[PDB]
Amino acid sequence: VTLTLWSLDRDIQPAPNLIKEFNALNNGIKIEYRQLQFDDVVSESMRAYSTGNAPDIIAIDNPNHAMFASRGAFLDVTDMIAKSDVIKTENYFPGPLKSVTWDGKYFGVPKATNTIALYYNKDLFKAAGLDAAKPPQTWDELVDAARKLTNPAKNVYGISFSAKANEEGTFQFLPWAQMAGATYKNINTDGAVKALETWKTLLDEKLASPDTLTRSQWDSTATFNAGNAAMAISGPWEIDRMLKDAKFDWGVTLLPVPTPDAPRSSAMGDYNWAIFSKTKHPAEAFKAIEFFASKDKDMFKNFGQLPARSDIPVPPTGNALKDEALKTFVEQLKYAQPRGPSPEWPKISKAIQDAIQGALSGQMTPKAALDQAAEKIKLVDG
Ligand SMILES: [Cl-]
Ligand SMILES: [K+]
Repeated sequence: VTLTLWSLDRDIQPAPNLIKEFNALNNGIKIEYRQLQFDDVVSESMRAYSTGNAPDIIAIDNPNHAMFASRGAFLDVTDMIAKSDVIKTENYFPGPLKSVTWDGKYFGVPKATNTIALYYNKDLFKAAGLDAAKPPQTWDELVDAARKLTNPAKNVYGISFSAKANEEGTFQFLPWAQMAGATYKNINTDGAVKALETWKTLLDEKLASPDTLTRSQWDSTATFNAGNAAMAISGPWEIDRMLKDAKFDWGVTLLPVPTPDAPRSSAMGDYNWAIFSKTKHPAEAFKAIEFFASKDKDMFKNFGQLPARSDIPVPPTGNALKDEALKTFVEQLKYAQPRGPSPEWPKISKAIQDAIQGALSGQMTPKAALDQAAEKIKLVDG
C-alpha cells in the first residue's frame, strides 16, 4: 500500500523523518511525503479534498480541525483509537484531545502542542523589592508587579505580550476570557470585558508598550531578552534564543488567574494528525499514525517539539533554566484550551481581533467592542 502525507514540517522537523523510519519498517506500507509551503495548508487542503485529490494523511493546524471534521472531510477514527494499544486517549492533554473532537467523535490524533506562560526577569524583581521566588499568581498581582517594574528612566516596561491584529492577538487574549468564565460563543460576558479592560489598563498606564498592538509574540519577547520589558507572555519556542540573548536570571510561571479559584487556561498551538475521509487505505493510514505516536517519547530529544501528552517526560536539556522553563510549560499544558473548536474559527478569530484593536486603540470601550464581536459570532456559531 502506498500512502500520501502532507505537512508543513521542514526537512529536520518530525514528519519527513518519521516517514523515513516508518518506510524502513518491514510492514507493507509506504508513505510519500509532500512538504506544504507557508500559509497554504488549509487552502490547498480543502481544494484537494473537493476535487478528490486529498492526501491520505495530513498534519493540520489545530484550530482548523473542526472545519474539516464537521464537513465530513476527515475519517472518524473513534473505534480505531479505542482498539489501539499505542494511542490511548488518557495519554493526551485535554485541550489537544478536544481539538480533534467533533460531535462526540474523534476525527484525528494530536501531533504536537505548545502553550504560553509568564517569563519574568528575576534581577529586575530584586531591584524592585519583589521576591523573585514569588512571581504573580493573579491578574491583580500581575498588574501590581508590572507597575513596580516599569522604569521610564531606563526604558523598561513592566510587561510585554502580543495583541497583534492577526491570529496571535486572539491566541493571547482568549485564555484570559476563558479564565473569567467566558468562551468564544459568549465573548462579551462582564468577565471577558474585565480581561480586555485589564489589557487596556496595562497599555494606558504605560506598563506595556503601545507596540503590543502591532508586534508578534517573538518580537515582543525580544524586548524582554534585551531588558526593556521585565516580564513576557510567550511560548517555549523562545527559550534557546533567550539563553543566548538574555543577560539576566529569569524564571517562568503559569499564566495568572483573575481570582484564586478561577479555572486556569492558556493558549494552545501546533498540529493534529488526521486521515482524509475518502482514503482507500484507512487501516494502513491509521497504522502510520500509530507509528508516529509511538515515537512521541523521542520527539523533544530529536526535534525540540513537545508531544501533546502528559505521559512523556521532557528529557534533561543540558541547561537548568531551560529545564525549569519546560517544567512550567508542561504544567501549563494541563490547562491549555483550544481556539473553538469551531468550523467558523477564522471568522470568529477576526471578530475577536477587531474587538481587541477597537478597545486598545480607544475607538470603542471594551464592552462595546466585545458586544460587537459577540454579535458577529452569533451569526455563525452558538
Ligand atoms: Cl479526496
Ligand atoms: K486505545
